[PDB]
Amino acid sequence: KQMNVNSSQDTTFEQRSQEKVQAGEINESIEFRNQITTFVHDNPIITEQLIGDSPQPSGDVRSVSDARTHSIIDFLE
Amino acid sequence: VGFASAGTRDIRSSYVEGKFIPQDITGMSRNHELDEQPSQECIGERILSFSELIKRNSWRYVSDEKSLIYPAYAFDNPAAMYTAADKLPVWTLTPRSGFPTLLTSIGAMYAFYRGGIRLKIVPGVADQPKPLVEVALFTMQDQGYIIKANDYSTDFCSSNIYENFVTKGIAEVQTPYYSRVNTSVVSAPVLYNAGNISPLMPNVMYKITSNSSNILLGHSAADDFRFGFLLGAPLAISATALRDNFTGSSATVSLPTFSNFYLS
Amino acid sequence: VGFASAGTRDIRSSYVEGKFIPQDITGMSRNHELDEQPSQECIGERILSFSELIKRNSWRYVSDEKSLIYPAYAFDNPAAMYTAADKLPVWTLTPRSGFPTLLTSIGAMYAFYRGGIRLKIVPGVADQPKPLVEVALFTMQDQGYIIKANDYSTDFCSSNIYENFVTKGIAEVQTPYYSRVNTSVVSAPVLYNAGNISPLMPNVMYKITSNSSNILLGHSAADDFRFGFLLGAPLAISATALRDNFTGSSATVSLPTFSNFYLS
Amino acid sequence: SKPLTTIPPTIVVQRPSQYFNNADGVDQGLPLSLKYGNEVILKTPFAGTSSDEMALEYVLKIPNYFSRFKYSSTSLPKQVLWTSPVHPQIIRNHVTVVDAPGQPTLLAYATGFFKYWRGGLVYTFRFVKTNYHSGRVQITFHPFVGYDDVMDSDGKIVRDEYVYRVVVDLRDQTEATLVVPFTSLTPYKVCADVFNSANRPKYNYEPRDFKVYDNTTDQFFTGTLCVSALTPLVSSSAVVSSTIDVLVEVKASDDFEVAVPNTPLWLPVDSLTERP
Amino acid sequence: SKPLTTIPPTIVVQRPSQYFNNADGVDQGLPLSLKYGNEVILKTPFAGTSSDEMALEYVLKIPNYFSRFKYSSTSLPKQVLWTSPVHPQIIRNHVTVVDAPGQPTLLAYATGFFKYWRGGLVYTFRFVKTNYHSGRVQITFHPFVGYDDVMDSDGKIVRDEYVYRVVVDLRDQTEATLVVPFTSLTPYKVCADVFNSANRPKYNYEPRDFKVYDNTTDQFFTGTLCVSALTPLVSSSAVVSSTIDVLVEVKASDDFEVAVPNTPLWLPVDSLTERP
Amino acid sequence: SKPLTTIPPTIVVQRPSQYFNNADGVDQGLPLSLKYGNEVILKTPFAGTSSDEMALE
Amino acid sequence: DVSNVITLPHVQLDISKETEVLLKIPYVSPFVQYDLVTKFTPWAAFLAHVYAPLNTPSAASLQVNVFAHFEDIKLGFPTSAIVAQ
Repeated sequence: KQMNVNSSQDTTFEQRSQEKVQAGEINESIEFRNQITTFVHDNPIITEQLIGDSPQPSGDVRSVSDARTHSIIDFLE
Repeated sequence: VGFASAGTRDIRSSYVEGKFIPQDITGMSRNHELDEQPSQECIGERILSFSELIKRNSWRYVSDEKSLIYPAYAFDNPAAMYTAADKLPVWTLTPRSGFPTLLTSIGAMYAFYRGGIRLKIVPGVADQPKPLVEVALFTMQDQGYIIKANDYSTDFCSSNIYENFVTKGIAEVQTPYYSRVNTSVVSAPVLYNAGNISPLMPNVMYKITSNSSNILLGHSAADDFRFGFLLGAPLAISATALRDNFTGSSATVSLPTFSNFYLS
Repeated sequence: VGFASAGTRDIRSSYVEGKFIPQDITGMSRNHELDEQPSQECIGERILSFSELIKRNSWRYVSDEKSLIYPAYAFDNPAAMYTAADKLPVWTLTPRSGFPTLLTSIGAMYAFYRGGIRLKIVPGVADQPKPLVEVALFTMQDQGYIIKANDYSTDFCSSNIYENFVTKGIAEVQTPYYSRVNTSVVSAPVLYNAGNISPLMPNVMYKITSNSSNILLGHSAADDFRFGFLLGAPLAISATALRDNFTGSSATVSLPTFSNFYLS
Repeated sequence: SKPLTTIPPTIVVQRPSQYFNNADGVDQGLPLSLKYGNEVILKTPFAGTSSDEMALEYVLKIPNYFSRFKYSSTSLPKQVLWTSPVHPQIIRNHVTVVDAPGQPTLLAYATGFFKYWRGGLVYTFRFVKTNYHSGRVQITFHPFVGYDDVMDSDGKIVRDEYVYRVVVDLRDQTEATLVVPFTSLTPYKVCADVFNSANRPKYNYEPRDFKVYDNTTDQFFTGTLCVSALTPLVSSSAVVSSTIDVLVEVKASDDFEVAVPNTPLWLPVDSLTERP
Repeated sequence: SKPLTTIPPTIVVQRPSQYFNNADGVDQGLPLSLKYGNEVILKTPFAGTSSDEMALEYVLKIPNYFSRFKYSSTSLPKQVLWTSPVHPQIIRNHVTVVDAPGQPTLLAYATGFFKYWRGGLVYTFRFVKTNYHSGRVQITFHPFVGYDDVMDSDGKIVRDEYVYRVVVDLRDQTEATLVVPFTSLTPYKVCADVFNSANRPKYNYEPRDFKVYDNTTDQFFTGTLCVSALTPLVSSSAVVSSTIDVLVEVKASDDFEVAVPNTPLWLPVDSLTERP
Repeated sequence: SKPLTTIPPTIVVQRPSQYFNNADGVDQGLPLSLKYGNEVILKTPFAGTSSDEMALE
Repeated sequence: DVSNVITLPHVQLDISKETEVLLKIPYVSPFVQYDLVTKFTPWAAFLAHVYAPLNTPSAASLQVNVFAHFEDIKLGFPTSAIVAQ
């Protein structure tokens, strides 16, 4: 997942690995996190992009970006 | 691979990238596998990219000015009107920068471009006493990016090329990208205030001068030109249908072609 | 390196020679470090010296004489007048040797030069029966280093070149430095008595003859030409402002450009 | 020294514009840049991709939605639900104007720059249904026959034992994709232009109708692709609609090829309105 | 012997002046010297230097005095003392005539031969004071803002916590130099020409005013450089002047670059007088 | 740099159609194909034979 | 015509099969970054069109929800300019 997913987990067979659950349900589903939000999907999903997708090259922004970086901590300092 | 599925499987990028491979109805992929014999025996060439087609020149505009300012990187196409009402011409075309060419017709499928272009000029008259044609890079910031008769008499020290309509017959020019950005916008909007400084197109135009009362301008992509971000079919009409005259009015639409230009 | 100092530190030569290196306001020199991507992606070339620009030709003067004596190495620019008074043309230019070119405009920033120059000639009329143009080295000691119609009928055995306005269309000449000194003076003063023997410029002029009633002369630096001792900005006016007509009188200033010349 | 030349003569060919119409060769134009050899690099990636978006292999493989049909509890066994001639000049309707020629799809526009075509075409059928609709449909390819001839007078498909066929069971399944291979007596077909429905000197151009495969139509297409019902689409009317929509998309296969680029079939315009 | 030629034909291109507008290529002119290949050597040193005085790296790095301002016991905390748009078309006033366009500095004249520019600009502030004047001033760079927007209605600087800033303590110190890096959404900016203050067909050209950074001005500059007082400049009036002059010079940084040489912005003249 | 040319002149022969009547030589025609060098292969066999049906023999 | 939407970079949602669908688009524009000060020009637009109508036995409606986030983020330069409304 090139969806800059912080974590991803196909949970389709999760119910089959609970000790006190017998013959657990096989349920197509997937859970993934993006920063502070976790999406818990209860069916298949499709993840699409441009054909031959390539993020904007870093060199393109030198005309405006600062060589120094700025985070929240940097601003407070 | 399987003809059917429960849920979407034929995804736009997966097919083009070769990750999704549909099965032939006959079950034998050999039936849709490339065969090179046909092109080698019947055609004599094999075109693989529109990159090849846009390098072919086509006619864009006819000027009746001896000295003209022309919007080099403007790729717009004509406005069209249709009617089936009695005695009215069926189709009418109203150009802004010119009529469609391979460059602008292929370009209409994309959002962006980058790189240089080429210009070709056919003279209405090859005047022996004053046979030269000058094509100059025009950069005045004040000029709108539109076609206009030359009224400037102070554009000294410009980049100029000279061609001779009598000793050669057709003027040939190559224009560098000369852009303030690395990605230009196909048929970007041109405005009243605008002038010649918008970042959406190279800030460069042509100033064409000769002693021929009329000239026919054409263009094509230079060797470093490219279109990018495919959008789809552009709004279009059947070229052959432009001969329609079923309303009783004779067809009056006429594209800029050498035969239309050279003979009256 | 330190933003401030007690006493002068940013010294003219030290900075240009790289001995004084000012600090970027951001503290990261990378922010003003050369990036080659822009020129490679957007422009297609990268100009590094005015030496390159002066090798490009530009128009200098229009002659209405069929045979003319012309001051080859005279790099002076026109005298200008300005007024905002009602009904008077806002700007007026009065040339001596010609109007500004890349050669004379770049040259006006320097005190000296050395090396040869090139001449280009566009004919007002390419006369089929008498199509030749002769450009001859002119050395009479008596001639003032100024523009003058040719009245000489005794300048035998000169160095001559011939170009054909009908088979080619533009005359092209290269002039050697041929100087009595190794350092010439840009726009050296020419006097009444003077003649053609001053050491401040090559003692050589052009004698141009053709059967065209008018010709357009242009020039550029030859490959061994150089300007030296930078002085600064020369006295100058806005070229675009020459179109000014706010006084109610229509602008009458006109620089020698191909379009101005070829059409009336 | 100034010796007499000893170089022998060369025969020359005077030319106003060599390679004017070619994709290749060496252009002789005069450059407007200060550096004669000015040239910008080939940027990769560009416009978001590392792919070559100008290649026919890219452009012709983009999906073209071009048609739709219905399937319901009312459809009868062997009833033809939809047909389409197999070729690339697949068109759509202009919305603001009622001209006969219409608007080309990407596939028709792009292939329209060439007079000849050959190769396989990929078709995708998207059945918009629920898991509670149930029915079987068959997708058949009929080379060398127009659409009036795949059906009898009752709209029922005929001679289906003779053709390549895919029997699609629809319960949980919702999509079917297949490649229809090129089937032709000539290595290349013609990309169909509009035809004159009037008599010269009158001109009234309209799109060609492939109801029959004969010598007046066979130079443009290879035959007909057809979808017919094997059973009605059944379902409980208490909970689901009895009729569904089926969408169809077409695109080029790996061997698709176009040739003889010349006068394009389609002309791009910035706007299209009714003339008052 | 006199055999028939066997050399094949060559296609030719007729040309009046190949490379006329190029810095390079091979000139075809006829030389006036007796020796066809006449050429003078490249003299080094020449005119007193071994440096290349024609290189942009030399010409654009020469200092350009272009502005001055005051700082006094009267200046208030946060008061903007001076501002300048960051770009190279820095002009001066013609002394003998009152035209609006004015006289270019070396930097404006030289870059005026090109339509595009990019790169860092170096600014040097020379505070003409004694060691008995004392005050703190701050030099700030405000990309994407014109001069009316760096100040509030009281002439006080606003939002200075957000910008690169140099706090200069002035006691013994007299000079400050810094590089303002190129900050732009487009790799190149346009070298500003004068603009028409009248309505066509009337023309009255004047220099552009960068009071605001918006779509009518942002293609020419990157923003505003500003000097504001943090404290008044204090000193004993018994011995020193209470107000001082501050001089400003500008020149190109190492990465400065110009492109697209064409019609120059400035035209050199041998004299400029009022027309009677 | 932009040096003066040092290539010596070449005498030329103006010709409307070189090799017009010859079976050989090099044709100077302008091709109508998109690829300048368009050419179809020599098909063998052709029309039912591997023989050269154009040969006088 | 939805046919001109299908030729664009896109993803399709079948409400009976997929629960959600995602489309990632890289930054592409003549400007190397989006101008927060003058707002001159949004680099893209995401659109959702009906491909096949909501089909139910009686009139009905559904909410189509959108979640979005940025990635491959590149920041500009420190300035006092206001992020325009």
